[PDB]
Amino acid sequence: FQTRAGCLIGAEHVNNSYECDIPIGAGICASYQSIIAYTMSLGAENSVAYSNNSIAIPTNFTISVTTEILPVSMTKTSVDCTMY
Amino acid sequence: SSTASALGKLQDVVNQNAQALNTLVKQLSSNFGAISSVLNDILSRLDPPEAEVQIDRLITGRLQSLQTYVTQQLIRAAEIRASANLAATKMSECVLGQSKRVDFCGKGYHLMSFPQSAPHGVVFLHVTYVPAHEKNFTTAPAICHDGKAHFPREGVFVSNGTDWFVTQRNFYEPQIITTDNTFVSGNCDVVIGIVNNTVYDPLQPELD
Amino acid sequence: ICGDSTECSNLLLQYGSFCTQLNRALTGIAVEQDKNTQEVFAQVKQIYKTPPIKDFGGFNFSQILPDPSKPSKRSFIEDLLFNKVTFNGLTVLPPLLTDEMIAQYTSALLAGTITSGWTFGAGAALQIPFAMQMAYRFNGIGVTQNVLYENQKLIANQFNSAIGKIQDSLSSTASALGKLQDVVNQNAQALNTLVKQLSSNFGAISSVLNDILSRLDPPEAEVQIDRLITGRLQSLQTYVTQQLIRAAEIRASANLAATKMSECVLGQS
Ligand SMILES: *[C@@H]1O[C@H](CO)[C@@H](O[C@@H]2O[C@H](CO)[C@@H](O)[C@H](O)[C@H]2NC(C)=O)[C@H](O)[C@H]1NC(C)=O
Ligand SMILES: *[C@@H]1O[C@H](CO)[C@@H](O[C@@H]2O[C@H](CO)[C@@H](O)[C@H](O)[C@H]2NC(C)=O)[C@H](O)[C@H]1NC(C)=O
Ligand SMILES: *[C@@H]1O[C@H](CO)[C@@H](O[C@@H]2O[C@H](CO)[C@@H](O)[C@H](O)[C@H]2NC(C)=O)[C@H](O)[C@H]1NC(C)=O
Ligand SMILES: *[C@@H]1O[C@H](CO)[C@@H](O[C@@H]2O[C@H](CO)[C@@H](O)[C@H](O)[C@H]2NC(C)=O)[C@H](O)[C@H]1NC(C)=O
Ligand SMILES: *[C@@H]1O[C@H](CO)[C@@H](O[C@@H]2O[C@H](CO)[C@@H](O)[C@H](O)[C@H]2NC(C)=O)[C@H](O)[C@H]1NC(C)=O
Ligand SMILES: *[C@@H]1O[C@H](CO)[C@@H](O[C@@H]2O[C@H](CO)[C@@H](O)[C@H](O)[C@H]2NC(C)=O)[C@H](O)[C@H]1NC(C)=O
Ligand SMILES: *[C@@H]1O[C@H](CO)[C@@H](O)[C@H](O)[C@H]1NC(C)=O
Repeated sequence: FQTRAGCLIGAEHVNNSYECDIPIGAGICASYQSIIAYTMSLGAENSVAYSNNSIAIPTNFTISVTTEILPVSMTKTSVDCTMY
Repeated sequence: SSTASALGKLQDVVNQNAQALNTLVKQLSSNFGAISSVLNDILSRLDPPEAEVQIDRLITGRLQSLQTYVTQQLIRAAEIRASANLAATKMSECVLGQSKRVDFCGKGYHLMSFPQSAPHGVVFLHVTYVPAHEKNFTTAPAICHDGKAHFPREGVFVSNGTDWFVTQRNFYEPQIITTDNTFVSGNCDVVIGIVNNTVYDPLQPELD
Repeated sequence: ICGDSTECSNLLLQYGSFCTQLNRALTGIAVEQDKNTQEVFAQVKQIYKTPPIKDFGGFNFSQILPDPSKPSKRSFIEDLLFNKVTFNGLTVLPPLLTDEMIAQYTSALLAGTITSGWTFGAGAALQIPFAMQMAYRFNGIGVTQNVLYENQKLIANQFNSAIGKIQDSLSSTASALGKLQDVVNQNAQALNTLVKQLSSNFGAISSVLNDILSRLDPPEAEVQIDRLITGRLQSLQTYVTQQLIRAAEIRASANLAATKMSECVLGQS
């Protein structure tokens, strides 16, 4: 297969489109089924029902708990010249 | 408990530091163009007036490697300091108070957060509110009554086909329209979208 | 450094691993660039679309929405912006996201914020007439919604005039995009000086390896080879360090842009 990133051997080009897991480049990437290369999809598409006299209001709710992890420090090291 | 690789960032930091140390210590086994890699051999094979050149080559090579290592350490330390400042701001704003800036801590409307200690970092648990189960309704921006225009004090006008209640903007809770949750401004001739209806008041029924 | 010379390769082989060390930095730079773009633009999950009929209370967004007639699917202002701006062992890799995908992300964000207000940034998009969203924002800045409804046409006209004026100013006056041009010029100049450094004696008798090999005996030519090797390696190291500094500053700017997109677009700040 020939693409803007280069030439790819060992994969089959398809006409579908799914999420991207192994990014190849130029907007294409590959996944395992065999191995298939395809054009990545940016997500599901919906058309919100706009009108000039209509709204939507929620009736229920949920409570969610999420995580985020941050590094704050690294190991303290020292080096002596003459020994090194 | 089960899923692994959930702490990729800390592992990446540790791996970077360990690999930098490993390559630094492995660089001690390079000739750098000299006749050997150990000082004792060149000392015990050649007379010093000619071995000093090889010693100089080893010295300059090792010094250059040390310089590169120190520069890389400085870069990484600067980045880590940036991350630590971000973490301090998050811990001050999302743990000691309820934050209003959208998406700063949590994907939704922020409620609270809890910290947990990690080997070289911190973990925040964010509690957020998410609406669900929405419904369609018809809407009007004002109500014309007795020639005047009424706007909601806080909420929005809706109707389930008829009856035109007022609600709050984030949770369906219809209520009858009274002169207590609305205010008047001008006549109903300039606004684009007003609808005819009635606005009840309690003083008249209380009168009799 | 060597340029297809076995003698140079053998001589360089006895410096240990400086080259895996160098490539491990450029790879990180490239991955960071891709992550920057992804975290700035991929703020949504679904691709929203504007309705075929466009009656936003008199506001006129036609200059900003995509034009299907144009093959690029970009908008007027995007086209103005794109037109306004301007092999020796070196490779340039394409970005993961092509320009059409970035345009699609921007279009999705913009249609979502036009139709659903700020609700689409928390949960699922909920529709709302545009004038009501304006009334909500006026209430947000401490002005009663009375004022908007009583002055809708004037506000719409002022907005349209402002957008026309900004389009005209961007179209006519140049030098308004100095920052991106500066970034491009800095990168190009760095590559240019790196490739020009290839023609320096560095204390040797010549700047080309073939003449060194084809004019002397290897036991004495290896000295000149060594001088050239160390000089070129020094230049490469300096280039890599400069690249690292520039990448750090670009990452800082990208983080600021991501926060601005999250706060001032998905909500009212
Ligand atoms: C709200 O009203 C709309 C208008 O009828 C309902 O129908 C959807 O309209 C949009 C826009 O035309 C379409 O994309 C959807 O496919 C329609 N729904 C269906 C089931 O066909 C809509 O279902 C109503 N409810 C909500 C939550 O939007
Ligand atoms: C709001 O959502 C919650 C959770 O989805 C609903 O609670 C569920 O109600 C069903 C039917 O009564 C039960 O079978 C589930 O066990 C309940 N779940 C929980 C966690 O208690 C609740 O009924 C919903 N309320 C409204 C008004 O829609
Ligand atoms: C809209 O909601 C209102 C408030 O619940 C409804 O008014 C009452 O609805 C109940 C349920 O059928 C009736 O038994 C009452 O007689 C209604 N009260 C009045 C004063 O009419 C109303 O029926 C709802 N309308 C629609 C179309 O759903
Ligand atoms: C909201 O949208 C409706 C479209 O349903 C508009 O109603 C149209 O108004 C024009 C001019 O008055 C008429 O020529 C059309 O026949 C109407 N459409 C229908 C289906 O009747 C309405 O004007 C818009 N604005 C408001 C404030 O309601
Ligand atoms: C709300 O009620 C008023 C009067 O109760 C309506 O105003 C009338 O409108 C018709 C049609 O435009 C005119 O022929 C009458 O002369 C008007 N009367 C008055 C006293 O103004 C008004 O049209 C109603 N609102 C709607 C949307 O129909
Ligand atoms: C929104 O503004 C655009 C201009 O930016 C309007 O399009 C122009 O309309 C006039 C009137 O016919 C034409 O002479 C121009 O050639 C149009 N410009 C372009 C680029 O097509 C557009 O009509 C406005 N929207 C509405 C609903 O009126
Ligand atoms: C499907 O893809 C193949 C190559 O992968 C191509 O030859 C063919 O035309 C495509 N068909 C459709 C309907 O897209």
